[PDB]
Amino acid sequence: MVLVLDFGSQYTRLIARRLRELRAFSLILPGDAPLEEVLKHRPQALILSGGPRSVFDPDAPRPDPRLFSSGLPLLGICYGMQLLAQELGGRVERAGRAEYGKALLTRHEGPLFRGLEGEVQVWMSHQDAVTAPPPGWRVVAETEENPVAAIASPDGRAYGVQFHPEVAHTPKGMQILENFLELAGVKRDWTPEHVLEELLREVRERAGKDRVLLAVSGGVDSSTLALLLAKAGVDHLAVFVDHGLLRLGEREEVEGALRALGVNLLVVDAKERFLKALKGVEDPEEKRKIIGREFVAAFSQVARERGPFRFLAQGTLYPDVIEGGLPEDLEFELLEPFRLLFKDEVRELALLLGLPDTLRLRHPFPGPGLAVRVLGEVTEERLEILRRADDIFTSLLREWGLYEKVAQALAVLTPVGYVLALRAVTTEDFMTADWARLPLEFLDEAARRITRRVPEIGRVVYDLTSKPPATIEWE
Amino acid sequence: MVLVLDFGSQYTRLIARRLRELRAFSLILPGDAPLEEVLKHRPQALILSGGPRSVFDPDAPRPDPRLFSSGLPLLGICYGMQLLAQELGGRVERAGRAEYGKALLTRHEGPLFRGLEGEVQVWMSHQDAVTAPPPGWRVVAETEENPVAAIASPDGRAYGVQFHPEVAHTPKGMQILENFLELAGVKRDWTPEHVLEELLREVRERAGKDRVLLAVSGGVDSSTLALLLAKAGVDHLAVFVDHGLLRLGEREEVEGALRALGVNLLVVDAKERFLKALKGVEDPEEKRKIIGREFVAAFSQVARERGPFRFLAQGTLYPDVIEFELLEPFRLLFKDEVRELALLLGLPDTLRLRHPFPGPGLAVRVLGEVTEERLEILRRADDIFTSLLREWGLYEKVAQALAVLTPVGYVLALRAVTTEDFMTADWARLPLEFLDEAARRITRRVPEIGRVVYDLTSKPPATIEWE
Ligand SMILES: O=c1[nH]c(=O)c2[nH+]cn([C@@H]3O[C@H](COP(=O)(O)O)[C@@H](O)[C@H]3O)c2[nH]1
Ligand SMILES: O=c1[nH]c(=O)c2[nH+]cn([C@@H]3O[C@H](COP(=O)(O)O)[C@@H](O)[C@H]3O)c2[nH]1
Repeated sequence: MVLVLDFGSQYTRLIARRLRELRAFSLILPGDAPLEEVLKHRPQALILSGGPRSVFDPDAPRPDPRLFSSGLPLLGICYGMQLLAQELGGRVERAGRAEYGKALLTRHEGPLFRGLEGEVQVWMSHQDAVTAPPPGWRVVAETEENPVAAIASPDGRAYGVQFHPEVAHTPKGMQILENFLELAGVKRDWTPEHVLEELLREVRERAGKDRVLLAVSGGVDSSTLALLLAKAGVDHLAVFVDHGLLRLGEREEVEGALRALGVNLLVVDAKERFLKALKGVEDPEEKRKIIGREFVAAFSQVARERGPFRFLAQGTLYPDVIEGGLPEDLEFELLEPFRLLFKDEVRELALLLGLPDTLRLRHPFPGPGLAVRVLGEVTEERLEILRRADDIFTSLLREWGLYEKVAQALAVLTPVGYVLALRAVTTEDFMTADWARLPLEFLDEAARRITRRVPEIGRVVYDLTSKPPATIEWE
Repeated sequence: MVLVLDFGSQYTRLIARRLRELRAFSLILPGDAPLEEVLKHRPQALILSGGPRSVFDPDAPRPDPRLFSSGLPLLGICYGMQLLAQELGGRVERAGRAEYGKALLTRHEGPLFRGLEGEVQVWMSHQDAVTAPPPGWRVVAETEENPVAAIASPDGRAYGVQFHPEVAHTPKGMQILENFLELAGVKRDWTPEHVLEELLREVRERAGKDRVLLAVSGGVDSSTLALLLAKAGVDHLAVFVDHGLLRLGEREEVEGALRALGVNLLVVDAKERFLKALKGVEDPEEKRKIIGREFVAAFSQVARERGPFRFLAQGTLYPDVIEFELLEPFRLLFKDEVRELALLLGLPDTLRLRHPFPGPGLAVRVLGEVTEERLEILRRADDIFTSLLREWGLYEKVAQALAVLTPVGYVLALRAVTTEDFMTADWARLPLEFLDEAARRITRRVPEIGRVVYDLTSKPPATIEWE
């Protein structure tokens, strides 16, 4: 268990994910947290993230002084390296500006850097500088502008880096993090079989003879949660609400696979209800309000009729922890087996649970579905048009091997006569995303087939906007 | 002057243009024209185009038999090669279906294939087929499935080809047409100075000392016309009607260059008129109608307030051909040829190499009703797109670029195409890195634009403009 002490860096979650990609469990904890707190979990190592403020800024978070006196192997990143320096007898001074930049390490030596030969580009932090490492420590790295890009204690237990190894701009950062783990002798217990073993155990003990209620959307999160309950053999009822806003053929694909795998599934046909409720509504916020409201209604009705249900399982993920509404009279005990996992780790568990690639590798799709993909009132005719265009887009992407090369793809119908907007992005965290640069020949093919097979569509465009400044969905 | 006999081919205008590119004047005439009409222009050579209907089709166009016994060098293309066959003893039979196809000539010999070595890809017509050439002719070309790709007369003055040498899909087609002109001994009098001289003379005589009124829009066409009049010492009143729907700084660039060149220019401020007249209107149709009505009103008023004007000069072009006396000195030219004259008339590249811009201007580029605010948003986005295109050296690599403002809050659609004739058009495959730069610069510098989009639609099925 490696502890990530968060000092505000926008890459903190990233640090935690990289550790797991190196088969080490990672947990995040605010930087300024009592020593008893950071230790109560038995950290095998510690990592001090960076932060947007200078170590000179009084508002900037400070760790527990005792922290540096625990004997725990530790790595300091940017702000973290500077904290480590001044807090131990080294000298840090103001310099540069709070910004990043690519830089080549003109010197990189010692165990922290093995495997890294040739050019070693790093994503340097330009805010301040340690000009003197703690007395007795070694400067194991430099760039042209900074004679001290990394430091290490004489016993090889603590290290500091003036750059971000968890970021893509430091292509060899993973190896550096891997060297650190190897150095701190961190056990690599974070494997999928280990996770599965634990979750089944837990879910069985907790659920007991009782029955679990769960909502299923088609997404891989809830699907894997369903498979978990079934495989664990706990009594449960998975509820799939067909709001009639799903992609072409989605309901059948989902119901067929989950049932074949053994989940007690109940499909609710609420298409008419949702469409009715959505009549004349353009405001995307209102659409979501209405969708959320119709959904909690049909779901509660099911819970009551098929009840009682002692537990309500949810697919809460670690990102949710680190930051609809059921009727008050409906009381449930929460079962959240994935609360310490990242989305991709659940996709891995799905593999061990027997979920087929058809569903295990599909892209995320929103709760309000196609309703947020028609700019304007949602009508049955508009959905029929968007469903068709969307289907053709997804199929071409799969045909040309491009589907697995984007994090998400979608089509948006814009009434004029219709203009269809194709949209695909690349992202890890869905919180910053770049427009996907699909081949021009592919875009031409997608546009010709759409206007060809869906004559109501008179023009096709491709969204060139990243996030920031724009959202992934158009509304 | 080479004559093109039109038998219906969608590539007929292309044939005419290629010849000009080969410095030979060219004119088009219906394929079923009287021999007398065909010969009054004293053509040095004739070219029979292709056509959609079979030579067996009774309603299909027929030439004047005598035309084949006129002693003039001729080239029959597809449907044209068929006529050439049957009308002279050869045999032509039904085959395949009216469609085209790329094919390699398995053999190509003769002065018609002079210089076309290596492989020769042609765009073959699959509608019927010459199975036997006229007696005495030589099948100087073949393909895999078709033994008679091209035929040549024994006198080496007539030729037929089962492919379209005028289309890009026949890469070396221009060389074949060049070889035929050489054979035909065609003189190359189609040069810019000859055109300018001829045009200065005419304009001068036709107008004499009367008053000729012409409208300048900003387009290289109107501008060149204005410069032609001035250069010819003709008395004119160039009228530039600023409807307030132009591109950033367009008016200042046009009046400054035209005045500096000697054009008697009068710019009319009608910004308000057009703006007020367009309030609340969204129908693309109405906009154009409204804009047109307002322009005439504005133009008519100056025609009177400063009349009388015997002549009304217009920049009518050949493709067009294909209380006022009209003076159209360009009706036999293509736009590109007018750009060439504009060079000789000393027009600066800044206005001489600009992409076309519609009369309704930005009014047809606002998906919805036009307003001053929306216009300002669009004008700044449009400006940025143009500038980036010029900076990257892409502006000259596309036939037209434009931006459409879609009120949603605004989504902006970038749109560029490549075209020969604006009557077909492909969406321009701009570099991905470039579109990224364009999208970021726009949302950054024009905050009201929250999303930038790129149009992937060709013509057909869609129009170049969004309305
Ligand atoms: O379950 C959902 N209900 C919603 O209302 C919703 N809105 C956006 N999304 C998804 O979240 C990610 C980010 O989309 P945005 O950049 O537009 O916020 C993308 O993956 C979106 O598909 C939703 N998911
Ligand atoms: O003078 C003009 N007045 C107009 O109303 C107009 N509408 C379209 N265009 C131009 O004509 C070409 C083809 O545009 P479309 O494929 O949308 O018809 C393109 O070059 C268009 O810019 C216009 N020019």
